[PDB]
Amino acid sequence: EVQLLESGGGLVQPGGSLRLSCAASGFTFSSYAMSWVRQAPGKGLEWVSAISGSGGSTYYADSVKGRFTISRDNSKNTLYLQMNSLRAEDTAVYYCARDDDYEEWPWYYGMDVWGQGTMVTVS
Amino acid sequence: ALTQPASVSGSPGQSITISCTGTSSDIGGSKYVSWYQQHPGKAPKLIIFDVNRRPSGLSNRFSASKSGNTASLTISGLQAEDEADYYCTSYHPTKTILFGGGTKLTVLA
Amino acid sequence: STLQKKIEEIAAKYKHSVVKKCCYDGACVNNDETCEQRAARISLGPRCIKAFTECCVVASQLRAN
Repeated sequence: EVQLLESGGGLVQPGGSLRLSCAASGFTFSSYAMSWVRQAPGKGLEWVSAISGSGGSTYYADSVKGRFTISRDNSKNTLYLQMNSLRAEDTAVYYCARDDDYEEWPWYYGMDVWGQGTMVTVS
Repeated sequence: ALTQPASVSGSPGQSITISCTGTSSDIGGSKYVSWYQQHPGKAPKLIIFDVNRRPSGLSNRFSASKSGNTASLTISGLQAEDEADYYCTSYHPTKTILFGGGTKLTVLA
Repeated sequence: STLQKKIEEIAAKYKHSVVKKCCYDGACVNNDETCEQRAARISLGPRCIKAFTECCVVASQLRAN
């Protein structure tokens, strides 16, 4: 029923730019916060960015603050990540995921739907 | 990051417990800690826990608990398909979302 | 199955998969214990208890018919 699918991944030179997108089906997109999470080859998961259902709140990891911009088009069930000033450290598989409401902490239940991942190589 | 052991292992039918330790600001402030399972070449998947108990008192295959700054995932009645990487996560008021470094679970003969 | 339809309708009101699962578990048949007895034992928080309870009570009412 619920599906997420990323696209926009590819090879890019350091200092370059790239735009990822994530399309969603099976749920009311605007009811859910969405996140981007990345995983470098053979490494662990690192949270990158999140955006509230309405788009009114955004959150970024320290390592991408000022370079990455998250957004969503609720009329098209689409999430975006604009990545600028890319460096080799940014090389990873990028996943979009459907997140829980951070306002529900201390009962935060995690990311319940994940895409397939798109590979970004900065070299 | 949250701290997990690098790897754990056991044989079919055994029970394994993976720990996850954070700070007072993340796991410490959480009443529930979420876990993910990642098979090789696949996206992570949220581990969904059963709320119903089995009639004999047999442990559920996947269960979790937490106390203070530490959380634990227990996998009992271990099966070959449980071979995977496991990640805990937590909300954090300034870092937003933290992950553990991951634990590789091997199912032996 | 109208039972399955009604339970899916209720679960559709809850957002997170964890909470939806709490509803489906609630609807599961148990003839040794009440919804209240089963719900007292839930460790996954108020959101889960709410869904579990609603689905448990509705499933019980339906099956009584």
